[PDB]
Amino acid sequence: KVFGRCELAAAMKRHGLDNYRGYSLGNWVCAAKFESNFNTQATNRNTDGSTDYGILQINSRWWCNDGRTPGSRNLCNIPCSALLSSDITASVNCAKKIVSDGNGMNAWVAWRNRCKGTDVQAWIRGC
Ligand SMILES: [Cl-]
Ligand SMILES: [Cl-]
Ligand SMILES: [Cl-]
Ligand SMILES: [Pt+2]
Ligand SMILES: [Pt+2]
Ligand SMILES: [Pt+2]
Ligand SMILES: [Pt+2]
Repeated sequence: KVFGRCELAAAMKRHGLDNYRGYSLGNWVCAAKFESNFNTQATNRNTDGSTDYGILQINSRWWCNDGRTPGSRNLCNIPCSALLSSDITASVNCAKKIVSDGNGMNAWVAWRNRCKGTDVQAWIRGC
């Protein structure tokens, strides 16, 4: 599924991301835009043996288990394929875990580089 920004915003809001750990909804929508272009099926297979999965490009070393990544921690306790679902619940739940495990949103390189310090509210404006 490729979400619209407003539809994603509403779905993220239903799962409690607005203001989750002090990060406004627009931050999360902006992170998704630049990580995956709102595509739930996005994958980026890295040279280090890991792969980034789904709408938030969550990595298989620390966060989800794809079975094939060295050093797997599976801190989200999920198979990475769950992060490729049409519904975003598993991605959102793991994103919240990533923050809960001592990370800011700077854990997402696209967030740091493309959303941090910007007008993130543009991404929910008009929704
Ligand atoms: Cl959730
Ligand atoms: Cl929930
Ligand atoms: Cl693995
Ligand atoms: Pt939902
Ligand atoms: Pt929901
Ligand atoms: Pt939820
Ligand atoms: Pt739900």
